[PDB]
Amino acid sequence: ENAEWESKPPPPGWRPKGLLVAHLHEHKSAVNRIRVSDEHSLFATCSNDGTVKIWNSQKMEGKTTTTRSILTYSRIGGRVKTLTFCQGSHYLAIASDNGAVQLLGIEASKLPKSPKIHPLQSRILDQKEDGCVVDMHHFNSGAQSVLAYATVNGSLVGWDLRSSSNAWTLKHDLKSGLITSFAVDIHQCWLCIGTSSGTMACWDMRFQLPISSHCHPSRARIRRLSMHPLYQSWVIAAVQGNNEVSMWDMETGDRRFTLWASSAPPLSELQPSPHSVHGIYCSPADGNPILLTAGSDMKIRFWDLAYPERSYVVAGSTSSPSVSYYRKIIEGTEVVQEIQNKQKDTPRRGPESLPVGHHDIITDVATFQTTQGFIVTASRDGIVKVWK
Amino acid sequence: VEKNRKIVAENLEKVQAEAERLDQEEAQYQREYSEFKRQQLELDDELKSV
Amino acid sequence: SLFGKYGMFRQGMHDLKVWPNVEADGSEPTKTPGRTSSTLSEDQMSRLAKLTKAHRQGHMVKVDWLDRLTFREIEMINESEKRSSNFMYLMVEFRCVKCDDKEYGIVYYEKDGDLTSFELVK
Amino acid sequence: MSSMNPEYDYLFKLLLIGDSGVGKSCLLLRFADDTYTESYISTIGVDFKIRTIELDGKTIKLQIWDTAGLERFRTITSSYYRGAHGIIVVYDVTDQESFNNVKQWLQEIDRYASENVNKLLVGNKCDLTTKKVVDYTTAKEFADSLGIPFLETSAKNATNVEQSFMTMAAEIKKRM
Amino acid sequence: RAVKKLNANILYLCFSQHVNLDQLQPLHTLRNLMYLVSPSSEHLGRSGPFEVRADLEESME
Amino acid sequence: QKLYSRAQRHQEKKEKIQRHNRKLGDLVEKKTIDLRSHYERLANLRRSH
Ligand SMILES: Nc1nc2c(ncn2[C@@H]2O[C@H](COP(=O)(O)OP(=O)(O)OP(=O)(O)O)[C@@H](O)[C@H]2O)c(=O)[nH]1
Repeated sequence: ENAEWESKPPPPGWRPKGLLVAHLHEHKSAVNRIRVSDEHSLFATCSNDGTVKIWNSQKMEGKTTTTRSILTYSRIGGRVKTLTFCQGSHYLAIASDNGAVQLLGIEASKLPKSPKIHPLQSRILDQKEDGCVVDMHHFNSGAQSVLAYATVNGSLVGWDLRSSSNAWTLKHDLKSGLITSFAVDIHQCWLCIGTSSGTMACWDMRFQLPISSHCHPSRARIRRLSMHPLYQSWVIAAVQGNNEVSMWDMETGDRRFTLWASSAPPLSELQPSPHSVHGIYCSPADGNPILLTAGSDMKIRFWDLAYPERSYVVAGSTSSPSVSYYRKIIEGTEVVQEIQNKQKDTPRRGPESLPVGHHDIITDVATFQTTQGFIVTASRDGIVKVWK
Repeated sequence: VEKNRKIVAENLEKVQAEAERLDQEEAQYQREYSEFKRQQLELDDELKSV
Repeated sequence: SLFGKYGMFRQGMHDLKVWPNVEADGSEPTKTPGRTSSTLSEDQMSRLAKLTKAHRQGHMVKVDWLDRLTFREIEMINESEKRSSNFMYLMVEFRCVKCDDKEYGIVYYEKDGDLTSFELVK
Repeated sequence: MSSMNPEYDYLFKLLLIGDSGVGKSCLLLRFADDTYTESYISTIGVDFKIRTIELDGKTIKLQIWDTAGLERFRTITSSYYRGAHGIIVVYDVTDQESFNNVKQWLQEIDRYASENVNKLLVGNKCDLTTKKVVDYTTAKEFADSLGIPFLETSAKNATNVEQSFMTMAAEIKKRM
Repeated sequence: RAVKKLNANILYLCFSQHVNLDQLQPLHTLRNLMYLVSPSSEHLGRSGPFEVRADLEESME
Repeated sequence: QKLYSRAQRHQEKKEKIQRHNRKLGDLVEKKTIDLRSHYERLANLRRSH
């Protein structure tokens, strides 16, 4: 009855203008994930450089002269691929490419002392038996605060951080592909695992059994999975190529809504476009779910599933020609296609305005809200930019 | 009849033992492939970045 | 066992695994246990059977779309297990006690259940 | 005034219950999917087929839940009856035990179901005339003693089955 | 505000070019620029990650 | 017989997948070296400007 998808929904009519607020280039390698704290006071980013950095979201509002990572954890070793905040902002989970998963506590020490991060619990996965963590999410069943993470050997294990025991254990069929991402239902009844072979496998968490396995017609890799904010049985999976973000109803397996932002013919299974969606954010808004997607095309696109005609590019290359979005039904899937409108001196104060967009693949997308709603995006070149 | 049944059962058991061994090897291949597949996905993202 | 792990007398319908070709054993611990505790190998059938019952009583969240698929999956598991594990299950039901429409649980308690240093007494 | 949908003017939750091996699954398959098989998979938990019908020009979406007939999937409480609009009690005309237990199911319905629930005794396996052991009058005295609708049906020799679901819908509509 | 912004911009540039933090003064506008555009700045022109020193961040506050 | 044919295809797939990773690793290293040169060129051109 109290279904909350987000602790802080975006302000009504929130349309990100793409104005760069803070340019953070502290990471030495590709940023793998972005997460926001439950209180929205902090957000964290992990990178291949082996460091996890926690940032004060309130400080990115421009009120502070210099915004740098509030805390730097580097004791995990290897390449830190993903991180997630745990309910109440008191715990931070991290994973490394060595197979080590450690939960570090971010102590909100009173000013002026800087918060200290210390490893509270540690788990070392056997590189031969479990492998490294591919994706990780945390959900609290009230009695047990369980961090669910997926390994290379197909083991999805939920470690209950309260009792240190495994709350539940699922074994994915590796024939369905390598686990690439997963989503857990807001109602905590079920979870869906996406794979590298394009298989979307549905798992019922109440019974802890795999119920159905479906494969994308193109077999393209699933990049990010999210539960649909409105449809209780729909999962939004961004697939490799054509910047396609498709929403599938797992009960029937039919693709209900699909975004086709590629130069290939819509729904084309042949020679896909090398742009792909990397980050997916779904907010119910207030009945018209909005999805912000950013990927290898270096563009952050806001697709409005209710009024596709109003979708627009938040941030991208300054010279990007104007694009229009049209709604069309193709092969039974409602597909909104991005059509590049063929663009057919003004005095410039100073040099040509520098491009504010990212210069490399945007690897992940997340949002945080302080006085205003902000979108934080990180790129594979190691630059994290916070946009309003 | 018993001798023939025993012979057929022995052949079925031998063929089944090979099937279980192949199934375990196939599972191991999927594990190793998963490690190579993670690397392939990592390299494709790395290559595009470079 | 007539008393549960928490001393509460068993209630409702309970399906007890019948060990073939052996008389019921009363020694403690029983050699022919009917309720395989969670400490031994978790029989996927036994765990799912407990879950199906927990669902029937309304102790599990009902998700209509998930139920049709999940229960269909349970049906496949139970059908597959019935073909390989030919074990029989005997159902026994214990009576329930009600007063003023409220159900009461019988808990094992002894009738008599309700100075280390002396100054003078050595 | 209230929000309503054109896909169904009314939605009736039906519910099939009855001992194991009576025919609860085959009734559902024969009504919803015009399907039959001799291959028996013992229903566990719940199943939820759909058929949409028009009756008296009003549109009724039937939602026709199966239920477990094995005891080992059954419990003293049962939440499945909750919110049910109709209940269908089934017995196998070749299985006297499955017939006798009909009173036990009516004990279940009266304890848990909606207070006005339309019952309907359906004598499945009515194709088994070679083995019928509960006969029309034998059931009709009982059914008429409760005033529950009654029919005899076969999902094998389908035709009786159709009238069983039509009857349930009719008796529901009379309440709705 | 304009001078503060300019000083912030100079400091930000100094950080981006890995200028020797011991030579940078948060209030010295042209002095920081002179070290930045100094021919002796070994890191001027690098393309890579950079960190903003907490002491320099705190000194601006 | 079907399992053997699958096993043969898997052996081919393992060597094939190993080669694809090796090619990408060398190509990435090479593009990293060219990138290092590009950064040096940019640095020198910037320093001149
Ligand atoms: N001859 C005949 N056999 C039937 C008929 N209906 C069902 N059966 C047989 O009985 C079997 C079980 O039907 P079900 O609907 O599953 O009976 P049930 O009460 O649901 O059994 P459970 O699902 O285990 O509860 C079918 O597979 C058929 O073998 C019928 O109308 N005529």
